[PDB]
Amino acid sequence: MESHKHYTQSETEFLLSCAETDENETLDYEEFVKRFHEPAKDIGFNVAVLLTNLSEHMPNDTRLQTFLELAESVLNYFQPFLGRIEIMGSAKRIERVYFEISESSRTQWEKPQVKESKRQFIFDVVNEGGEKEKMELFVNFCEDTIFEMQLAAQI
Amino acid sequence: YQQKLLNYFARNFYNMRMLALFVAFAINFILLFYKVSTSSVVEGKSPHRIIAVHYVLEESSGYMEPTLRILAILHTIISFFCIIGYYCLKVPLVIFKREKEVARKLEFDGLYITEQPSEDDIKGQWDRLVINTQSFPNNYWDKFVKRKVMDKYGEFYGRDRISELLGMDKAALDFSDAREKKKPKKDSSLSAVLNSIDVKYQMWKLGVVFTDNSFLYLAWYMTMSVLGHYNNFFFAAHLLDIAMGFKTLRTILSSVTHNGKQLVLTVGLLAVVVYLYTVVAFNFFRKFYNKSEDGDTPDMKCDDMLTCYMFHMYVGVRAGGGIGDEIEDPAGDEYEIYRIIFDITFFFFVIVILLAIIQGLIIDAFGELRDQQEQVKEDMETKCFICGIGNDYFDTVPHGFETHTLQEHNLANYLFFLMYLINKDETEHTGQESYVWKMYQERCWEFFPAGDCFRKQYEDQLN
Amino acid sequence: TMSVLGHYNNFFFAAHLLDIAMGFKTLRTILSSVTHNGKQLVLTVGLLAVVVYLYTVVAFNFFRKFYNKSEDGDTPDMKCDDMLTCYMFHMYVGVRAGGGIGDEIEDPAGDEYEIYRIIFDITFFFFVIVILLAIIQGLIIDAFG
Amino acid sequence: ELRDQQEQVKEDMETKCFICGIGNDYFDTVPHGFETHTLQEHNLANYL
Ligand SMILES: [Zn+2]
Ligand SMILES: [Zn+2]
Repeated sequence: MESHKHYTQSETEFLLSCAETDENETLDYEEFVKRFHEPAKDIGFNVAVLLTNLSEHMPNDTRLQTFLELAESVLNYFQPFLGRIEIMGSAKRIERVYFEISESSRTQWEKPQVKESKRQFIFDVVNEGGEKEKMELFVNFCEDTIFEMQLAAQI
Repeated sequence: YQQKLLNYFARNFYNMRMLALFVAFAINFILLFYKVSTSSVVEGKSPHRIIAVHYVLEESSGYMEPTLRILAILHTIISFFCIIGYYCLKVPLVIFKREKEVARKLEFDGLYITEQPSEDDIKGQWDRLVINTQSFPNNYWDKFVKRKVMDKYGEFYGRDRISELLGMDKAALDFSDAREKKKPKKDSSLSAVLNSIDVKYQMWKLGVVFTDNSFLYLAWYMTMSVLGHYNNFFFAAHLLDIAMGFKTLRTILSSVTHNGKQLVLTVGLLAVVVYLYTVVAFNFFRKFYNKSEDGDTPDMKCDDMLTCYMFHMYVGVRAGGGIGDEIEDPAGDEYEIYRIIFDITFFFFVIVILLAIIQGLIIDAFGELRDQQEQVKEDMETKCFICGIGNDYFDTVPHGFETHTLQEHNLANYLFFLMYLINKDETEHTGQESYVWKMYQERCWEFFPAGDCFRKQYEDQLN
Repeated sequence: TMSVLGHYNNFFFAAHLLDIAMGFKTLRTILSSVTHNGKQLVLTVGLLAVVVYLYTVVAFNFFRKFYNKSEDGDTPDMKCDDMLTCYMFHMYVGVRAGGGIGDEIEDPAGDEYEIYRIIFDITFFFFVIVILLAIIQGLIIDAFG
Repeated sequence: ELRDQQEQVKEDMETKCFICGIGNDYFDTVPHGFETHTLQEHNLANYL
């Protein structure tokens, strides 16, 4: 442990205190799965989503900036997975939506085969055109691409 | 083991395609060292068949013939692997598209309920065969289409007809006593019985994949590869794969393909014009067409119609100067002036004008493709793809348009939200997720922002 | 290197004439039209080579007897009864003919393969002489534009 | 020139209304505003 965790009892020796799987002076990687594998992501992602939503909807507030600068680390970690879209809400107002993006989904969309299809799809709706079919063509492209990645998961 | 082999063959499809291209090039390079024997072979003497066709006499080597044999066998094997990889990888996308189209046609338009399409749309007619099968939503991952069509069309058209058409004939699916709960499955490893397969769906899928054009091309590749063993010169037909194996080469050939519809019409006009010139020549200038050598020979001439037409189409277009280069000169004849206008008009209309159109269509195709790419680039740089507000409004804040395109409205984010909605159980949908999911089910697309955005509605300072 | 080789042989000073290409802005503008699509010009030449190769394959298999370039018959018959010889024959004479390969072969005067040879010559002329050179001459114009 | 003429007429039709010539920017404030204006309010078939 030399990279990031500093040498204090609250930081470094806390890990050794938690690591008590066996008394044979040995440790296994099963602790990694047992603790902070599922729950780390499961609660930290919701906490980050709450903080991002509050920061976005509460601008020009001094109190929230302290929480932002303290949770900078977890927000930087959760930036790749956190997503933002905008929809027409049920109250006829524009509302933002936050959800979770899996790592395999972000990996497959970066592959050249998928990126080539995106370039060709944009080349078609611009030339052929559309006034109401445009959103229909966009969703049709999305569903066809989603099948490609889910099939690509079966390597 | 079979599943792992199929996955391996599906992963490296383009790799085996390019490797087949390379081995085809190698075989064709080997083919450049052929020869034909001579010296009055055992066949008796102008012999009927003393051909002694071919041999592969090398330049101080003896490795070429076994190399050709093993490369032919290897090419056939690799191409079979290419077919297997295509069926493993790209067929499911086609089947998914077809299933999606027919499912939405049934659920929204009633193609086989209230429409009954006519003799046209043969693909749509063939799509009627998959309606009554058991495993209809095999790839569309929407298994509720058969149940949900009843709530829309059952009352107005009768339960019995739709139930018979779709194929789940049962009164109320109500079990009586344990409904044959569970037992050991007859199917197992080492091919125990393996009979739970829908022959109807398999035949429909086979028809779709046997009508697919890329699969047709791969089947032709198969036929040429296996014919290459019957005659090794048939391996030359595999050189055409470079046209569809390279993006730059596809770009080059798209210039011809763009106006190939009009090139053939131009050639037809050339044929018609040459025919009219042959009519005039046959009627009037028949005596000039004496191609016999030095006069005192049996006079071969085009004193016919088909002969004269083939003469004009063969020599007269390929002359660079028209037909006047290949006819006797009009040295002091009563038709000298008329023949002069004949030759000059033929040259100026066939050689100069029509070939100019043929060579100008390609240039216009190049220009049109370049302009199309410029237009799509300018559209992407000018307006947002989702709301189409325009960069002028967003650029008030520094990098406003880039922020809007990257964070607020993003194609990747809108694509990932669909996967998130699909792979989540309806019990765990929040209010917004359910509101979007319902409108996705009913295909409204009104939740996509249009003419509005978060900044447009709520300014950063509340307005 | 060329300047010092010019003392060994004074004809090597001719290689220094190419400096005009990079010494003049207008001349650079002229040559940039070719340079813009030089990546695709070589691919077009490669397509020409492949098409000529296919035509040589067909000619070697079927129309071998027509390729007798020997003079006035009663001479030692020089002909392209090979593969590399026929391919070099087609690439040398047949592209530089203005009318395809039919200008340099014996005419099909009353033969069973007359129609097939006619389609052979016409297709060769219409695909090699007319279409490919049109692409070569259109790439430059597109570069200018 | 013929291709450019066809492109110009297509762009003019896609940009401005044939009757009033207001422009799609004003109408597109409401969703599908220009399409509504071209189909319902100002229509060549209706005026014929
Ligand atoms: Zn936008
Ligand atoms: Zn109007």
